[PDB]
Amino acid sequence: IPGTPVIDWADRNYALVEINYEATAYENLIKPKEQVDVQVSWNVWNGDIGDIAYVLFDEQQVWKGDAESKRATIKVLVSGQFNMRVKLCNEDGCSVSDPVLVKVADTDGGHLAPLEYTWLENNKPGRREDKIVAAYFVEWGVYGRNFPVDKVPLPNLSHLLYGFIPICGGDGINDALKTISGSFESLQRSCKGREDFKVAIHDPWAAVQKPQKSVSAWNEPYKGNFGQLMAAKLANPHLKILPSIGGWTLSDPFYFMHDVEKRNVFVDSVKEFLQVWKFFDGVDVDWEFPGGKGANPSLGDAERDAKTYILLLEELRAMLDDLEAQTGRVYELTSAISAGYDKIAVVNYAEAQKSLGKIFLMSYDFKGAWSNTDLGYQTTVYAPSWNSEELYTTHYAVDALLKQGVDPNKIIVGVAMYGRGWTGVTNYTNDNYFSGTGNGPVSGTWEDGVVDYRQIQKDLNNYVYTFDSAAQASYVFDKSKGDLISFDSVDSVLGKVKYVDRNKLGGLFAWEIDADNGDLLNAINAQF
Ligand SMILES: CC(=S)N[C@H]1[C@H](O[C@@H]2[C@H](O)[C@H]3N[C@@H](C)S[C@H]3O[C@@H]2CO)O[C@H](CO)[C@@H](O)[C@@H]1O
Ligand SMILES: CC(=O)N[C@@H]1[C@@H](O)[C@H](O)[C@@H](CO)O[C@H]1O
Ligand SMILES: CC(=O)N[C@@H]1[C@@H](O)[C@H](O)[C@@H](CO)O[C@H]1O
Ligand SMILES: CC(=O)N[C@@H]1[C@@H](O)[C@H](O)[C@@H](CO)O[C@H]1O
Ligand SMILES: [Cl-]
Repeated sequence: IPGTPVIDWADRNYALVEINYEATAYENLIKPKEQVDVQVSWNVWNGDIGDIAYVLFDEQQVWKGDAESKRATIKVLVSGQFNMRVKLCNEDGCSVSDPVLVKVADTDGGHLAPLEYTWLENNKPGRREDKIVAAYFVEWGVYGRNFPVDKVPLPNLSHLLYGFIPICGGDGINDALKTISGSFESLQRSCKGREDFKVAIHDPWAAVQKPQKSVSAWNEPYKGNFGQLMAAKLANPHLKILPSIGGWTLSDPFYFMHDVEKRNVFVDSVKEFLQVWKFFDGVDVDWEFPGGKGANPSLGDAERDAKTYILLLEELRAMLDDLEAQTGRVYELTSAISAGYDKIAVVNYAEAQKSLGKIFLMSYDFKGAWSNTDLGYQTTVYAPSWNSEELYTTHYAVDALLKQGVDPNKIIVGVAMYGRGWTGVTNYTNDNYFSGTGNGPVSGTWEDGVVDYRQIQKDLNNYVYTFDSAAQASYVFDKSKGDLISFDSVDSVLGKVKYVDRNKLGGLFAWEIDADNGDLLNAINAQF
């Protein structure tokens, strides 16, 4: 037999998409690869080098050539781990080297181990399987909120909506980000060298760079939120993850997509974003809002956005159909819309529903601390008891879609895992505190005027709970400091379940998943 081969030592951790953990811009953050080249070299002891040389990736041939070269380069196209051996053969016999393990990494998670969700707080099995149970995961939730992916109750979720995927752009294209200090500049340095109207990542640190659970290794190819979501889909194979493009602050570049086809600069970037990051399962368009009303009041055009919103979905659906035939997968195209009738009337969803698979009806933020005069329910199914035709309700918004011809199976009702409130509510009659006028926003968890549902339960004995069984809404009041907060309790959410049940609505989605302590998500998945 030929000499025993000894594979020389080298790093055999390969990645089909390299990640530069020192970069800030998106174009220098990632390095997608056509292929990866597994290199192997060896030396020969105990005899000659043999006549022919083989390389084995499971005791099955993957390479052959000259044994004099003592080197082999193997093209690998798919991720995975395998043992590589060098097998020198000749007329006598064959010698087999000691195996080494090679790792080929890719965003499909083939190199990762399942990241199972350990049940925290009050979350308990199981999941509502015949209805859509979605939730929004915030990208910035790993900082002060301290809520990484390993805390997300994925076993009780059918969709995990990652918000938000930004659109590159400077002055005039993302002025809404200037409302938040440092948020606009973070997008500029993330789009360095990348020019406008292309998708990117707002913060590459928390997304793919920040060390987290099950992705804390020093040579970890993918960390952050993206790395955990790869391993999470293995522990939760039912789970489907969608990238949310836009949001409240990142919706400004949508208004400009009436032009030539910066849409293509958008869509073609979306098509590469989904094959670079394979753990996503479609696209979610969160244009807020078609026809103005957004974070930037300067933008808006009634029947320009109404057609642009249609053309955007038609071309995205056609682009996803190409991915479906090229990858063999199914890709979804969803969109979150406002629950305001004055805003639903702008877009004709009878035409949009043939490109959208589901519609996330944002049935919240009806009332807020932005107006001390217009006090009311932030989220509710029906009209309040003290005002029996508020048109900003979940019921009126659902019927508004139905009148247009929207299928009820495609309608997803929004659950608010938080609460907006006012402080120092004064000048009111009776014991109804919504007829009065507040004096400023209530003290909030992370932002004043908004309180997470979890903190509401902690401070529950500082308020007086009240459920409006006519409107299917809840609120709390504290006469000491005049704190009146409207939110979604277990009662109101359970009322939303039956409104979804045999009005034949698709399901429920919530914002945001980190603010729940297990009560709200369990009520969504209640089997009746
Ligand atoms: C108090 C909070 S959480 N405000 C964040 C805000 O608005 C979100 C969200 O962007 C908007 N899009 C749908 C998915 S839900 C709908 O309402 C939510 C809260 O009202 O979004 C911006 C970023 O766009 C955050 O900076 C705010 O903290
Ligand atoms: C970046 C890295 O992890 N490099 C190598 C790895 O390829 C190898 O599998 C391991 C043990 O052989 O030793 C590491 O130093
Ligand atoms: C990307 C991921 O994590 N898992 C996908 C899965 O969603 C898909 O159904 C399947 C079909 O090819 O391919 C896997 O790689
Ligand atoms: C400064 C501020 O809080 N603005 C809020 C925003 O947070 C919220 O997402 C949106 C809902 O439509 O309503 C705006 O008025
Ligand atoms: Cl390579």
